Amino acid sequence: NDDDNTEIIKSFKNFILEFRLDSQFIYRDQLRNNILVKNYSLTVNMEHLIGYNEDIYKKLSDEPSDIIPLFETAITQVAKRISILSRAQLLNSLPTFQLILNSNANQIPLRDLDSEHVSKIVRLSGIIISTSVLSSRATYLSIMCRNCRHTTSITINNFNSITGNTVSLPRSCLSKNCGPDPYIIIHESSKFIDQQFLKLQ
Amino acid sequence: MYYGISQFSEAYNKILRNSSSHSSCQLVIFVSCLNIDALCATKMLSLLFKKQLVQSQIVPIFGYSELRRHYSQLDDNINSLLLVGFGGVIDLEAFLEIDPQEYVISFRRDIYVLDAHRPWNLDNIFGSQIIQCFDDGTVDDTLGEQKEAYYKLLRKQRKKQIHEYEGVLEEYYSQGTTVVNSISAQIYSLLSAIGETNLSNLWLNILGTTSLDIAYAQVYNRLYPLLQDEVKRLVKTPDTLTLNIQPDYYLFLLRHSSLYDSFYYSNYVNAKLSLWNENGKKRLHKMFARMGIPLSTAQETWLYMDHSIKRELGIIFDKNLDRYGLQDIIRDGFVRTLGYRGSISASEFVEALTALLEVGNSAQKLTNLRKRWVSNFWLSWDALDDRKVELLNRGIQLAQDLQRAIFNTGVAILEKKLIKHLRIYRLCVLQDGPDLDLYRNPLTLLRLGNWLIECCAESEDKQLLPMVLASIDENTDTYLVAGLTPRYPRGLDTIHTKKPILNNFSMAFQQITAETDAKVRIDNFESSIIEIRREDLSPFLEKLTLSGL
Amino acid sequence: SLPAHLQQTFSPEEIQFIVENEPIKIFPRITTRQKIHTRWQLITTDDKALNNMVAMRSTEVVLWIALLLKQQSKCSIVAPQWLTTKELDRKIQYEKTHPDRFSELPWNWLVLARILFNKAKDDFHDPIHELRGKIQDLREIRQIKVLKGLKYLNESHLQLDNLSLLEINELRPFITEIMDKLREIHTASL
Amino acid sequence: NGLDLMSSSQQDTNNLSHQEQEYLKEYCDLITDLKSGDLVDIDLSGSLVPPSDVFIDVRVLKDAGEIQTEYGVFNLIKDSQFFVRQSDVERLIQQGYLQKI
Amino acid sequence: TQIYVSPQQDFSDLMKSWKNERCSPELLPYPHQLMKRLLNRISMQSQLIENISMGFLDMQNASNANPPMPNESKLPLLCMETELERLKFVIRSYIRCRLSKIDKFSLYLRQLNEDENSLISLTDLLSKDEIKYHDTHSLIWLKLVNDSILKYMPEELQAINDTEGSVNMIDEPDWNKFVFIHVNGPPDGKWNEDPLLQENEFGKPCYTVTIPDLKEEVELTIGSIYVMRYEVIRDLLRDDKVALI
Ligand SMILES: [Zn+2]
Repeated sequence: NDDDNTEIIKSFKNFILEFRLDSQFIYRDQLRNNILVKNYSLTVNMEHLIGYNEDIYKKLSDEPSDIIPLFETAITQVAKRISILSRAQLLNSLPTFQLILNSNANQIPLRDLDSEHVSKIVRLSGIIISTSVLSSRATYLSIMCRNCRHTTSITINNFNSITGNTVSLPRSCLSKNCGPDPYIIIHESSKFIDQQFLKLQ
Repeated sequence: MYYGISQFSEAYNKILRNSSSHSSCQLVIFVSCLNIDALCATKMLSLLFKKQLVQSQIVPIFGYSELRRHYSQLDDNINSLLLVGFGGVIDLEAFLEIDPQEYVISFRRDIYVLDAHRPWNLDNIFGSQIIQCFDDGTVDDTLGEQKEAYYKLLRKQRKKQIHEYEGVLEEYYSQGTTVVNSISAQIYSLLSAIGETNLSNLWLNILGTTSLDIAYAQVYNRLYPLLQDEVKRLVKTPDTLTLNIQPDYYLFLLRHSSLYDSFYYSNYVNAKLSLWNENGKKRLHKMFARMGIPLSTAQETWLYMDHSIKRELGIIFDKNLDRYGLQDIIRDGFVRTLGYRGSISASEFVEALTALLEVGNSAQKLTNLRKRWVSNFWLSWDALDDRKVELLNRGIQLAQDLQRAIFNTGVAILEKKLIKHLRIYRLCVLQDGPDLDLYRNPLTLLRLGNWLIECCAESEDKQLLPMVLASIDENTDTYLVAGLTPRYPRGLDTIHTKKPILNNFSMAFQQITAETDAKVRIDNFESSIIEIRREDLSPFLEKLTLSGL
Repeated sequence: SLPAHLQQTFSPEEIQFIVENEPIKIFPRITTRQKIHTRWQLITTDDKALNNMVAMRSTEVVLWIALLLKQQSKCSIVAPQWLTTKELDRKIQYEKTHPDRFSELPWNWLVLARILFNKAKDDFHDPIHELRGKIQDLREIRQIKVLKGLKYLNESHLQLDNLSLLEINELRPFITEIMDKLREIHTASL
Repeated sequence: NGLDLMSSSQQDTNNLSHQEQEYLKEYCDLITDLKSGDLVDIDLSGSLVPPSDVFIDVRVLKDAGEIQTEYGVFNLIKDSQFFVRQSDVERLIQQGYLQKI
Repeated sequence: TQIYVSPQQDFSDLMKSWKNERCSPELLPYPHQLMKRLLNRISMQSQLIENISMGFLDMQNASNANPPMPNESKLPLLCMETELERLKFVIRSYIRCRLSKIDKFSLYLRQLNEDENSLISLTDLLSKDEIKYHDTHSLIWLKLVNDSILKYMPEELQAINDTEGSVNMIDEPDWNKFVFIHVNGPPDGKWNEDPLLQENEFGKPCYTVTIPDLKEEVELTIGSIYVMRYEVIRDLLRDDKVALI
């Protein structure tokens, strides 16, 4: 189970560290310039990914929502590798890097979307009619108990691939005779990101 | 023959002995513009002479007037001249008023002419020492009889010998113009004999040999096995170079456009299925439905098209294409891969090169057009190197646009039935229409004519007649007329291929011009393309009808 | 020369020239040992090596002469010792294990590398891409160390023991101007 | 080269004051005199980019006739490519007659 | 210099002087003898190459004869001519840099030259052609400024060499500019006979300099690159103890 995830992360790390045309490793310099300006994000062109290897593109096209977090954590692993000195052993305030994709595939009209486009990567065009106000989303939650009263941390990603995707509270305590879910949320010492809604016509 | 294939190296050595200098340019090359084979040969020679640090200059020319003017411009310091892609069919000494005694000292200069056209000037062979050429293996065997007559022609009953010599000379002449070998092939044979072959040379030779697939398929089939054997003789790290023999098809930019557009714009499938009317489109949709590829899937780019059907395309074609007579589309081609940039094929490369030649960037505007053509040739030459790909993507998109325009004009011609069928030859004139300004290019006109010839040949008619095509340019008020030979269907056996169809249009044009005072201008290197006046076309045509072809 | 502000610092072309004005080893393909022929008789290089030469032997010539002979088939440039994987491994281990010292490395660093990878491509025993990647990793490590060390800029002096030519050149104007500003601020304050 | 390049930069140079124009002429005189001393064998107003290669490809930019060089002659046909020595065409390149160094 | 070990030594001295002058904020003296040798060397080398080229040309053009062998013939003359071009480029850059520097500091050097108490003379710093350049350029610029602007101001401030009032007009060089140095040590192979160098822990011979403004002492060891101001480093640079990068 975990071995396949490590293999995929290693494959993406090899791709990002190895991709060079002529005499430049473009993605590594892109990471350097992004980190220097406090823009923890990376842009992947799909044609380069296809040309490097086809199996990774096939896997990304098959199950995008599962695969993407592995890539977006390989990116932050490589960034911490090529930006921070170990010094024979801190701040480490580097969140998970955002992945941005570009492609040149055929466009699909809005009315042509049907049941066969579920959980697939699509490209389309439209007009923006309204923008919602921004809201907060938790990423690293500090969870505290009441009876046994210990500390725990929950790491949650933004991709779901399903309706639920949510581990609300673990059943039973971590090992006396506590309740089913005797936990609360410590709002301080927590990390939050921003989300927005849009309407397309 | 003057220079046999085995003697090439010797001549090459002479060039060094006459051109290797420290601070003097002693070699000048004239190339046949608007020709892919000439460009390939020029690139190979340029690399060769850059290897040994021999200083040189490259000068493209368009017409015989430019050739004569530039030859007049030259100085006596230039010991060696190269004339690649033309000059075989005429006697240069008469054209260039070359005095052998002015250039005797012997070998004051050297002029190496290297051309492919099989019929040429026999006096240029057997008369003059100063002019010298590289034979492809034709004089040694075919010309065994004509040389005796020429040597003998160089007591009252001796007139029989003179009559026989004149008859032999006439029989040797009155032959249509043809091409039987490749300049790039000859240069690569020389390189193989010398010992400087490599992958760049092989790629250029492949381009030069595959540029003839459209018109000289017999020559292409004769030359293919040598290329196959030579490429046999010679982890995806970012610096691998792969040259492989992968199956390919007679399709228009298959790996850069959608499969649907490829099947739609492929000339052979167009001819075989009559795509200009609605029944062709119905049969194409039948093809797709029976193969099983979804239409919306087949209308996607080749990069993003489904991997499973990409893998199974060969089997799908092999199982589906037999019913409808398209099984001749499958062939074997060369694929070049370098790094992570992708894969390309020789056919796509030559299509991109031709399109970039076509589109890029009275007497005064004619000169401006010829200068723009020279600049386009230079741009196409610069696009050859692997360090530039924005000069090849543009060529590919221009090829797509030009093929679209050609298809749009051809369907209109076919539906309006402007093809007039005479007793001897078919005639078609483009009096009016859209985008007529594009057809001022001879290669664009030849592409249009090739498509029309394919469409006419893929019919039930049992008459092989030459086709005459004309255009208009309103600024000049002249007709650009090109003569075209008939072609056999590509799916035919070699038994009925004793000799390629000859072209008598140049002979007919020159005879009519020599007997009437028409205001024409025959200066193109291709002798079957002339410029005629709008007012003078019709009587001229009548003469062509009433003259012996 | 003036050309705007190009009188204060060296251009990269001048750096390449001054680096390529250095000796190097060569394995010749031909021989021109004197018949016991035209004398080389240069004015800024020992002609004894060029004149007294014989094929398949080691000798030292200036870099540009080696490049000129490499343009022809008369040369085979011998790679230096520090252009190999087994030395670069211990080098990168040295920088990683020492988070304060710049590693010992010739001041022609990155420049001989660029030139050799540009011209002498086929004479390397190790694959080119791996060496280029290792060099890139060293460049990244030294860049990180330089950024870490620049955080303090005293007004009196500063020390940089093992910086190459290009690293010094690309940093000279900023450091020079900042230090000059600080110095003049202190001088005006007293 | 101290010639002010009136054949090619502003054309009339009339935006300069007359005093500035005579100052320019005096400075051109000084430039001409400077290389007339003990440095006569060095082109001081030549290129300042260090020489890096001996042979380069050169593409013609403007049409002319034929120009003599040492031991040879170059005919400047419009849109032609030369494979010549670098240090023989620097004067032409500075004047703008050649392109694609 | 008094004698040559080898022409390569002259080449090295020329390059070192060029590098020193390029980054120096002050106009340094003039090495007459080095260029005196170099110009004669260039002249004789050019004469030799032209002579051999003309001889081969006459041999090749008197009759057909035998063309010269490409081996050991083209490559040598190619090497001589490219080396001569490189040397000419270096000398040209050096001379043009000196011209720019004397352009900037014309008034200051003219002011110091007329001072009798100053031990430095303009003759040592400037070549004769540079003297002519300085004087003629100064006269022409003075004529221009007098005709254009100075004709209209009153007598109180017509002089452009005024050093009174609010702001002075003479530009002294910035002796406190920060420069990059490499401690070359003693030019001798013994590198241990100088009366200035001392030692620290683990040996490490070094020179001790002081900054009067900061009342500090700085240790400068052999083989370490330093970024240090210029005012106190003039002596070490002059004695070829350190080399500017
Ligand atoms: Zn508990």
